[PDB]
Amino acid sequence: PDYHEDIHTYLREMEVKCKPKVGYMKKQPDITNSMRAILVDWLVEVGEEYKLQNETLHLAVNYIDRFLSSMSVLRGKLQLVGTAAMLLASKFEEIYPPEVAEFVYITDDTYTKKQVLRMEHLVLKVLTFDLAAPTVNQFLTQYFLHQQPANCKVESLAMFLGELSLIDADPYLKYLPSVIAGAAFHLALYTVTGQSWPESLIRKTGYTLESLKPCLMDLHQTYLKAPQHAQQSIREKYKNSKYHGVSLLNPPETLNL
Amino acid sequence: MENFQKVEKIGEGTYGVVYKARNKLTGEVVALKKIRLDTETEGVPSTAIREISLLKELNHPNIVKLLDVIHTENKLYLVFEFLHQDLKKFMDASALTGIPLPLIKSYLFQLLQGLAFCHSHRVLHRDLKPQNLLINTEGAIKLADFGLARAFGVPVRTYTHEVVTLWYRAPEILLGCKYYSTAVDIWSLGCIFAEMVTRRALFPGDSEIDQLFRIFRTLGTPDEVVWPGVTSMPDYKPSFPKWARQDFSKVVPPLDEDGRSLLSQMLHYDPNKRISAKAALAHPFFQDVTKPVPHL
Ligand SMILES: Nc1ncnc2c1ncn2[C@@H]1O[C@H](COP(=O)(O)OP(=O)(O)OP(=O)(O)O)[C@@H](O)[C@H]1O
Repeated sequence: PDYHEDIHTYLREMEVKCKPKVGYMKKQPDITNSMRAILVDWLVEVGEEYKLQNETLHLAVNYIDRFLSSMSVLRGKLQLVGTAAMLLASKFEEIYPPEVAEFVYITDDTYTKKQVLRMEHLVLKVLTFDLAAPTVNQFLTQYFLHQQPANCKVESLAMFLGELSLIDADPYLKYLPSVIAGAAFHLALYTVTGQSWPESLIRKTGYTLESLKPCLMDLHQTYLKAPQHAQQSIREKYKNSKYHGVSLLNPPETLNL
Repeated sequence: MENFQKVEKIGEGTYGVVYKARNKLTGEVVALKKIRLDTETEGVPSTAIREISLLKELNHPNIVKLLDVIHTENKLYLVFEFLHQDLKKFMDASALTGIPLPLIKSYLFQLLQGLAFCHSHRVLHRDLKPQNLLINTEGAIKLADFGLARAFGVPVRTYTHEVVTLWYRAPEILLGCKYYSTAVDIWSLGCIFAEMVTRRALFPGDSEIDQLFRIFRTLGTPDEVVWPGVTSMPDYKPSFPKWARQDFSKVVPPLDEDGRSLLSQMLHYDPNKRISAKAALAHPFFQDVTKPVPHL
């Protein structure tokens, strides 16, 4: 705990500033929630193939959603936006980002390198270089320090569920990363141990189980229907022993709230 | 770029030139940092992406102000407030007159305010050195060159090992720590503090091994009493010679008892016990702080 409270407060402020428009898909004449779901699931796969951090993935989705809040994109360009965003998230977050040619290779030659480089610059300009976005993963990492003791299954399961939220713009765009993180942690804890959103976190975030309830309601549903979602890369990712096989665990039938 | 008139070239880095320039319309004197884009190969340099985005979040009187980013198809120019010179140049120019203690103390108070702000907003600077700290005509000093900075997370994770300039490089990094956080920047400012005072580098090692030897020769070779976990660090060696710590009265003779106390907390081996920028601002050393204008 050196600057832990200063940092958290500042992240709470910054997440409101990097918030995408909740209603943007209905304003995109040519792209849908379902297309967006396909895009992110693919980025999840790029993220696994290139052994990229999880935060890079989360950063890229923020970037996509903010771009699509500001510009109409045709559906044959949806993937050019996602690739440039993954590329910029990589440069921002990774010690050893993939080089640009690898970003062109993953789109399997749908676009040229020049296209990918010009999109990168268009994306920077649209975000006015505001790249240091708070993510679900950033808030979860802080919350994990309020365990006693740290539980690996709880942590992997919390990450898994925060990551599922990335796929479905409906309904996750209406919640703030810190809120999805609170839902993810409580639900993950409750699923592994039977415990509930700790009093230390209520004191920290000022989020109670009731304020977390709408999100928690949604997220529980997502957890239940996960084996039957069209997009599956996150489940397949979280069966690896790297994540303690936590996507093979069974969601509770009730939460008791 | 038309509103700007180049006055002189004041610098050069890896991705382009630095200029003193003047706004022809407002009369404002600025620094232009020109960054070439790899338009056909790698795009916008990852160091410029971090530097711009981090510096835009960092609005504090002791951090260099980024005023604008001017895009073209083929270049970025970062417009910065103009600051007279760097601390390295100022120390050098002060070979025959010395630096007044009240000026040293004011500068350190300011660097620590700049630094607490960064850390408060989850940014590690990771390259603090006199060359990277900027002074004005009026007695202010500012953190600059955010080329190696990164946004951190709580708790930190594994970040780039090849980071800090050797003389300023913290012993946890030199011993190949998996993790470093805010403490690495306090180390560097500890080194800068003693160098303002003696006006020569505290620990000018020739290499990593030699860097450690120099630190140990002054501060005493660490053990498990002073630093729980040293002997189990990846690049720790049980064959290190066991040097006795010297008196700070001898390491930094001009320094009073307060200053010695502060330097000593900034240069603590155990990163966890090394003082925060936040806490350092409360140290008695700063009770009488003023803000002298330097002779320039
Ligand atoms: N805002 C400024 N005011 C005055 N001088 C500056 C300014 N910015 C840079 N300089 C000059 O340029 C030198 C270093 O600049 P800086 O470290 O920002 O660029 P760099 O070395 O190219 O690093 P990078 O490109 O990795 O950020 C200093 O020694 C200083 O003399």
